[PDB]
Amino acid sequence: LEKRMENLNKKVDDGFLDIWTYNAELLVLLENERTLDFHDSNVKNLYEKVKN
Amino acid sequence: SHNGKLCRLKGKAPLQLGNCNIAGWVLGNPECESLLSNRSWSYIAETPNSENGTCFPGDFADYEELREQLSSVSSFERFEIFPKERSWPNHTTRGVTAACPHAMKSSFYKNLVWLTEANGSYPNLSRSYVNNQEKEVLVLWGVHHPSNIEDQRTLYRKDNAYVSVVSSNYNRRFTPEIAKRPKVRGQSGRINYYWTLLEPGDTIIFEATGNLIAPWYAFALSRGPGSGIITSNAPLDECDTKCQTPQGAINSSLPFQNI
Amino acid sequence: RKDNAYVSVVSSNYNRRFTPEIAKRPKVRGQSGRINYYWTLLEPGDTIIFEA
Ligand SMILES: *[C@@H]1O[C@H](CO)[C@@H](O[C@@H]2O[C@H](CO)[C@@H](O[C@@H]3O[C@H](CO[C@H]4O[C@H](CO[C@H]5O[C@H](CO)[C@@H](O)[C@H](O)[C@@H]5O)[C@@H](O)[C@H](O)[C@@H]4O)[C@@H](O)[C@H](O[C@H]4O[C@H](CO)[C@@H](O)[C@H](O)[C@@H]4O)[C@@H]3O)[C@H](O)[C@H]2NC(C)=O)[C@H](O)[C@H]1NC(C)=O
Ligand SMILES: *[C@@H]1O[C@H](CO)[C@@H](O[C@@H]2O[C@H](CO)[C@@H](O)[C@H](O)[C@H]2NC(C)=O)[C@H](O)[C@H]1NC(C)=O
Ligand SMILES: *[C@@H]1O[C@H](CO)[C@@H](O)[C@H](O)[C@H]1NC(C)=O
Repeated sequence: LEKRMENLNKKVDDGFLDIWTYNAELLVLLENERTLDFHDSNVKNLYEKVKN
Repeated sequence: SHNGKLCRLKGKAPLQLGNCNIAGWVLGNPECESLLSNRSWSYIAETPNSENGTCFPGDFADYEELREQLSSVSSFERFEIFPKERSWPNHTTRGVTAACPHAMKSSFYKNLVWLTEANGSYPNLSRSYVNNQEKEVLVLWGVHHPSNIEDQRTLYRKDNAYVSVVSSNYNRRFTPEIAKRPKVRGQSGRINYYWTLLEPGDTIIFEATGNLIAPWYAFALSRGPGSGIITSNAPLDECDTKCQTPQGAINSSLPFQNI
Repeated sequence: RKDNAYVSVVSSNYNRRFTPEIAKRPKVRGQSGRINYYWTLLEPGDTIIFEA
């Protein structure tokens, strides 16, 4: 006789974990792109330093 | 953008309550007589303000838990748990009230039986039902709380009566409480409605010496993966969408909505 | 040895009256009778009173 509580606790536990899963995955892919562009900029600024 | 109209889901018509509540559907309200047939649905469509619920006044115990249990129910089989003629040889089952008028005459619930006296005596009651439907069975009853001791002695022939309803997972004893009450729908008495969900292979036992509104028809409930209760004022037409809101239906593959 | 019995369990934060309910019941583990189990958590320096 506490099904509204069981569904609410299930909603909280399956909403927080989905939000933090999305946050971790989104942070991983965004800083993967930032790393892959950061390395290209470090090679290009080295080439520009030797050119200058 | 939506249709603006209520739709069937995947070729399955919704259970439209119309003027009914969840309570008036399960109790078998005489205005809610179209819903009392063996059927399946995709969702339950209900009006935001519907008045045909419990016609006799009283407290529906754990109504919102019954709504949460019935949100995941896809179909029922309405079967006579206790027959009105066979199971009651020593009580007068022909009990109607003025709180539930059906075509301008007095009637009572189509799922419940108001037991009264027979030949000036109310005998002891012990009726057992064993679940052989292999599903969850919604058992529904009521306990009558009169307004004065004169109506209690008139109806049930004793001052002190009780109702005992014991399952394996249910154990509750009920005591009528005679008191002076405000009139709701012309009645100063109350029928308090209770419910339990029988397990497959479980036994319900109904014991009473008075004030029992016994079960007549029970609901053998079938669960489903996708179902719910939608509160909408939208009219239902012929429609075969896959997404359904209260405000209409959606036919697109777009990932988001703001309806 | 009596028709009407009671159990009264009173603490500072607990107050409940228990009445036995004799009824015809389904048999679970070979018994038609029930023992209803209750519990409470005493505070430090608190008094529990059992009356029956
Ligand atoms: C303050 O409140 C308290 C409680 O809240 C009040 O206490 C109550 O007072 C009333 C009124 O006096 C009492 O009712 C009486 O009960 C008597 C004993 O009952 C026994 O006999 C019954 C006989 O049954 C038959 O008669 C009744 C009508 O009386 C019919 O309904 C029935 O169908 C039968 O035909 C048994 O049924 C019962 O089980 C008991 O064994 C009655 O004898 C008494 O009847 C007298 O009065 C009638 C008119 O009302 C008259 O017709 C009769 O002939 C007879 O003279 C009456 O019903 C409550 O019992 C009592 N309750 C408690 C718990 O004590 C209190 O009065 C109130 N005080 C004030 C100042 O308001
Ligand atoms: C609605 O469903 C119930 C099932 O619970 C039907 O009751 C069965 O009816 C058949 C006869 O067609 C009997 O053989 C079964 O024993 C009944 N089962 C019970 C009472 O549990 C009921 O007839 C259906 N009503 C309809 C189709 O109008
Ligand atoms: C159903 O609702 C209508 C309108 O609110 C009302 O007039 C009627 O008495 C109701 N019927 C029952 C049985 O409650």
